[PDB]
Amino acid sequence: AKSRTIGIIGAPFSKGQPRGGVEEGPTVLRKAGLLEKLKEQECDVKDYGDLPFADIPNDSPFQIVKNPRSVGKASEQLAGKVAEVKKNGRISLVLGGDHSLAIGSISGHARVHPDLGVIWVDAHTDINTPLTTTSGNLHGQPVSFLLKELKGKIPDVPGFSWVTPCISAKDIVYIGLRDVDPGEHYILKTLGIKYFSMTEVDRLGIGKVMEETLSYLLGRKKRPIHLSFDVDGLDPSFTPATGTPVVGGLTYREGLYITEEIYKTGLLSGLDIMEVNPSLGKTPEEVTRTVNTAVAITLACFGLAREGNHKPIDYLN
Amino acid sequence: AKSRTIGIIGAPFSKGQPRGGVEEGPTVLRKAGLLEKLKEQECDVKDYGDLPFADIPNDSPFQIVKNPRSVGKASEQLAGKVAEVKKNGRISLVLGGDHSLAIGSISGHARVHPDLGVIWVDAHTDINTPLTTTSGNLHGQPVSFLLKELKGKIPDVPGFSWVTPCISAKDIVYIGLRDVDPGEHYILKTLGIKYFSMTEVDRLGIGKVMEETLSYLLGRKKRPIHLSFDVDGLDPSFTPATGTPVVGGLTYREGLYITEEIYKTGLLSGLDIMEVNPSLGKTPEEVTRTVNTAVAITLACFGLAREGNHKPIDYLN
Amino acid sequence: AKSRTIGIIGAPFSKGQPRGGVEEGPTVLRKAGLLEKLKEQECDVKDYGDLPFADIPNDSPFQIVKNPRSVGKASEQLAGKVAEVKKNGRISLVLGGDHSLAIGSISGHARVHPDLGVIWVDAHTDINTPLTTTSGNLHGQPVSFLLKELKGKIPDVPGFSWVTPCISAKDIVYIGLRDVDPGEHYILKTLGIKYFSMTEVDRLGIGKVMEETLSYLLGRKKRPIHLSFDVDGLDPSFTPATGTPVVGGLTYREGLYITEEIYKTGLLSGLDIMEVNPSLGKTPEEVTRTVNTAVAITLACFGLAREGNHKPIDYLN
Ligand SMILES: CC(C)[C@H](N)C(=O)N[C@H]1CN[C@H](C(=O)O)[C@@H]1CCC[B-](O)(O)O
Ligand SMILES: CC(C)[C@H](N)C(=O)N[C@H]1CN[C@H](C(=O)O)[C@@H]1CCC[B-](O)(O)O
Ligand SMILES: CC(C)[C@H](N)C(=O)N[C@H]1CN[C@H](C(=O)O)[C@@H]1CCC[B-](O)(O)O
Ligand SMILES: [Mn+2]
Ligand SMILES: [Mn+2]
Ligand SMILES: [Mn+2]
Ligand SMILES: [Mn+2]
Ligand SMILES: [Mn+2]
Ligand SMILES: [Mn+2]
Repeated sequence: AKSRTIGIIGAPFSKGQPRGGVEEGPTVLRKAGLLEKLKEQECDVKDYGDLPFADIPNDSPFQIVKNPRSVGKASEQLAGKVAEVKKNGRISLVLGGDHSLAIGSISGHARVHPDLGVIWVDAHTDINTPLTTTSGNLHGQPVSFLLKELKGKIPDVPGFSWVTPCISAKDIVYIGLRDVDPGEHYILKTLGIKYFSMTEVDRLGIGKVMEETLSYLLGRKKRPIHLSFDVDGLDPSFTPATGTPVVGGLTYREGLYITEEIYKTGLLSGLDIMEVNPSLGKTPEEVTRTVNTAVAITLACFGLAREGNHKPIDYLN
Repeated sequence: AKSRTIGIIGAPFSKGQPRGGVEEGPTVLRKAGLLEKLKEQECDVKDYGDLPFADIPNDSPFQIVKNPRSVGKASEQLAGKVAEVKKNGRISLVLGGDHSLAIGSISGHARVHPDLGVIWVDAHTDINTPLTTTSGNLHGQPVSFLLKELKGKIPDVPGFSWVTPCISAKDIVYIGLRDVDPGEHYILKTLGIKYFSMTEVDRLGIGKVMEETLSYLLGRKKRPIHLSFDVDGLDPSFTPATGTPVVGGLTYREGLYITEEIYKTGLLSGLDIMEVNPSLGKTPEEVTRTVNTAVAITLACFGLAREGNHKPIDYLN
Repeated sequence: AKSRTIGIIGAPFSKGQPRGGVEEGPTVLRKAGLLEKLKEQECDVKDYGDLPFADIPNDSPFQIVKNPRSVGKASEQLAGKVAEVKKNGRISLVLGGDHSLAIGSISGHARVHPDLGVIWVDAHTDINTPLTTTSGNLHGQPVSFLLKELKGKIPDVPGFSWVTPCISAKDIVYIGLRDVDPGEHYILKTLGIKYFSMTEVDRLGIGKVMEETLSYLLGRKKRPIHLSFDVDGLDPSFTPATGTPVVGGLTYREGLYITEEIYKTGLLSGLDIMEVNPSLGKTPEEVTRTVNTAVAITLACFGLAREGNHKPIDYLN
């Protein structure tokens, strides 16, 4: 089935943030047996390999923005590979890597499927501009590089001249927000972006959260879905090996319920598993708890259900 | 008082699964002060003691099925004992022991109350037939031998000639499911059994789940309730000392909610507190934590309310 | 803004309970920088200092009730200070210290706003009378002294002659109950007090709980809200450094949600952050976790939101 036809793309990229380790994410995600687990799940899996991200020397900053040419080049590379995978009729599966790679993942996917809607699972909005940022870390800026309404609010940053915003403020729903900067909050409310912060999840329950997300995005017509999943969207008790953890997050059950309901539409076309840093777990156990949760989240996207699954045969015969 | 009249049966049996220790379940639950705690709770308790399950040497496998004569005879003796407690006008309380004992518990309970309904709290369906099973472990097969619709699918297993299925597929509700075999999922779906996996609990909340379960079983007519509670039904962060643990389980509150709501019906008639294994704790605290959650679930079954309880006396005078 | 205009009162008092260390609650909340964090949240903050409690010699018990003159004078002192804060148009924020201080907190607030409505977030009802108590601890008795309907059921207790019951049994809503003494449960039933125990929280979800809480208190017209927050209302996984912890409490998320909802009304006029004991944490991290949780609870009451916040300026210019 098309909802089970996958194309793996590794992205060993870390320069979108200061913490070293997130680049090892795809290697650690593969050592868990991801291809194998999906193969047994009736999935047509193809490994497109790990992208060759060349070391760019003398990458001087753009104002407060760090490693611009490196982040722009990586996403540009990913945009071509994601675009190739989509023309091959496969669901793109990006294994990050920092959340800056989403500029490339969504842009590549939008070239083949421009009518796509985004579900951004994160504790963060990642909507800072090279002008609103306080840190200068580009992994907290990808949404601003992708929005059409934010054209002219983004300057000529070195390495991102290839960029052309491919989504409108209406084509994106946030889930799990609990750490939004003032600049980001001003962008969120003025653009009238649809979001479900932790407050909304507590009020409604993940069931109604999903009901409204899928209705708002897929109501009028059936359209491709791109799920960009920051592991920090879930509570640190489930994913501690991550760069920017925030308490009071989405539970393991909620994360599985989000990814189950998205499979159940059969409209998933793109997937991002981002911010898994194996060098940041306090114990080796906290590391495997993050990797196992990330694996479990991905499997649910492609059909693995808690009620169970079976093949189309008579088990009683 | 009918809902607070109890007959305790210790069922120290382990041969339905491969790990030693579960037979100590009746010991550790008693040492916790369960009996005394039930009497403090205005309960009329009788302890029928522990069943002696005389050694069955010469108990070779039936295909891949391990210890069939031992599992068969322990359930048969438990069936006689449960029926006896039921004649004496008491709610039967089986302290296990592995979940294969449920064949005895439900058969014995049904011998006296053939109109009973089953609420099965577990991560697993335990509905593999001796032919769909890959493990050969009988603790994952109790429901198959009890379901009337599966007659002609259960072969002639030594030790089980006494079994006559007593529950129709329409008379059972599963709660807590998250690890179901392909063969089991096919059975579940083809026979149209009412279930609420972890997906449904996430979707509706435990509030609607219990309202639906009690309306589903008692809507047509008020009948006796048999609750078979597997401790692995609750999350291993609450019940870690258990042989088959699965992450993303029922919370402490959710578990007390299910039992508090079953209590209020006033119709509880049979109770099974299965799979506590005090030798499967990684630390001594994990053991106490398991036994304590088990005892707290039990006390809610017989009247303990979180809002409080009071005697019909004037506390102000 | 009126809802971000605060009067800080420290109450370093522990004689309402037997466990030493709760008097250091004002010290640790201040050290965690609560006042500095409030001013960064656009709050008008005046510091009224930490109340000096004169050590009373020959404090003979009244029956089983320990230190009545000490508890009685400390509430008498706080009642004065709160009235003073209320008179100068500020929201009184009391940093405790044991929960007996709510006698003085609420009495003081009702002297200036006699139409106040009380939300009591706690694992306990604290409604024991000096005669229904078996512990003799006054931190488990403040609601009995404040309720009008119990006048005649409270005898002449030394240190409390200045007390005049100021609220009706219908002017209070409990959230989080799971540990209620029989006499307290009796009073709860006979006086028809509105409550959401953990049972109602599990049944309805914190959304419906907050809808019904504000609707019940504010339905007829806007009235001022007094929130009495005992850290033990939350689960000991989030607030361990406390005197009377109980399993199955409100989550970190549900706590934030209650407070975010109260702030949104713009009617918070009285607040008590109670029962933090920095000497009761097993590790130094248990102490910081409690304190950080208490800090976050106080921040939500004065505007801090999980969807984000911002100054009324243009961030894109
Ligand atoms: C908790 C604080 C100290 C921390 N700086 C933190 O989380 N902050 C977030 C929110 N805005 C920051 C930025 O713009 O640099 C951070 C972005 C995170 C990017 B993401 O892909 O991991 O979602
Ligand atoms: C997760 C996998 C590895 C594990 N073997 C596991 O839990 N599997 C379940 C599902 N079916 C298996 C069987 O037939 O043996 C197991 C039975 C569990 C029985 B019960 O009474 O404890 O519910
Ligand atoms: C769990 C049991 C053993 C324990 N004695 C416990 O918590 N019990 C509660 C209920 N009534 C007791 C009393 O009257 O002393 C306790 C009051 C707690 C006051 B509070 O401010 O912290 O809410
Ligand atoms: Mn992100
Ligand atoms: Mn994030
Ligand atoms: Mn079981
Ligand atoms: Mn089980
Ligand atoms: Mn309390
Ligand atoms: Mn209290």
